[PDB]
Amino acid sequence: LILCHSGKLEDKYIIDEKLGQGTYGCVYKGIDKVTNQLYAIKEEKKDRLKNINRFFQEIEIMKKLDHPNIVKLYETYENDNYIYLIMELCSGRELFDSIIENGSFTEKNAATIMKQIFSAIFYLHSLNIVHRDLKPENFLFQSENKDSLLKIIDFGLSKNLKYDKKCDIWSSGVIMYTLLCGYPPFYCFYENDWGSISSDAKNLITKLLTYNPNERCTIEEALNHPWITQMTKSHVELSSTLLKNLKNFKKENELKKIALTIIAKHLCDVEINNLRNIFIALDVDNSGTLSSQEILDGLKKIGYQKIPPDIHQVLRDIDSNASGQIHYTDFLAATIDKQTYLKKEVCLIPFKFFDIDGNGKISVEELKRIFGPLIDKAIDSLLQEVDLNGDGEIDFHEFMLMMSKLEH
Ligand SMILES: [Ca+2]
Ligand SMILES: [Ca+2]
Ligand SMILES: [Ca+2]
Repeated sequence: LILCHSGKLEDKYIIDEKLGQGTYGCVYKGIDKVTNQLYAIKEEKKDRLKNINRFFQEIEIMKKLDHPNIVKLYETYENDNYIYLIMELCSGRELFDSIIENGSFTEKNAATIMKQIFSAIFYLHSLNIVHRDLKPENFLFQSENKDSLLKIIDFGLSKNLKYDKKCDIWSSGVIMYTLLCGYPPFYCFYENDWGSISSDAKNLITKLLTYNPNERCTIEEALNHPWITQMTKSHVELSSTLLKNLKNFKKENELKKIALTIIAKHLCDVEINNLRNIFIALDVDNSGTLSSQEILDGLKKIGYQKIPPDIHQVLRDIDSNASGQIHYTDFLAATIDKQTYLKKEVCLIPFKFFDIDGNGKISVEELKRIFGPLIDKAIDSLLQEVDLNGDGEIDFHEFMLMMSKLEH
């Protein structure tokens, strides 16, 4: 769902502010002229080929990622001198900012952070991706709120395909050590600030910072370490419409399904952070994806005894999909409620994405790009149901009606 454009960036976005300076170019705050959504825009100067090759390597990696702790990539632009990434806008709050102010984290609060970092590494490694550059500067809190999740915001040195995995593990140990005592390691040495920190924490740090890569613990081992399990131990409460929406998602038309996915991608950390929190609570192996078993066990834990046949059908649909699991954004798309999304300002977001040339109408050529043969069948069915004009295209009024109709 991540398209590349060749037009002028500034035709779609207002550049509202410069946010900072990266190694390969600046980052700006951008505002979509039509939807008024805010993004971070990462500018990468195509000055040298070694760098240019990194830029596209990063783009190909980021297209694969969908995780609560990983920054979203929405689209890209490219001209002669630059490549631009249109990305999720986070806060400017760095991981160690509170240490500058208040000192070292408590172990409970440090564990909350480490669980998120470990989960992201696990997710990446499970995709056969190594980050290779997990320095503290590559993280940002998604918002200024104290409840904010942490996000990895840069994948410039990441590689799709180990000694590399062990380096990611090592990097996480450096961060953990710093969170707990307020200074970096080697500038495992437990001294005046460590006299009060738990033996569980020391043991984990010891496993993460093992000098010989081959004796270093795996990401699975870190996640299952007593320090993580004990300190972050907490019960899950479904929303009132969650299961209804979940079982209904599959029967929606293909355009509405994509629209909900785009909407979910924009609201995940605010309007629907309830659903995000439910996803995370259900994902007990912290893999960033849900198996049918996680959902079943989760429901049983909640109090459901005899699972209704229509929920069993959802479970089987998950088992039998592309992989046997449901991704983070797909779960959000399937659970989000019309009370949240059925608003012109929200629905305009996916409409503007579909309406590539900004015509005000979605054409067949645009749908052909959107739907990745029998794809022509789907487009035909779509237009038969949605094009109440007969003009062969979908305008915003027709789109809003499609989003609001109850009949499958
Ligand atoms: Ca999982
Ligand atoms: Ca158009
Ligand atoms: Ca029409």
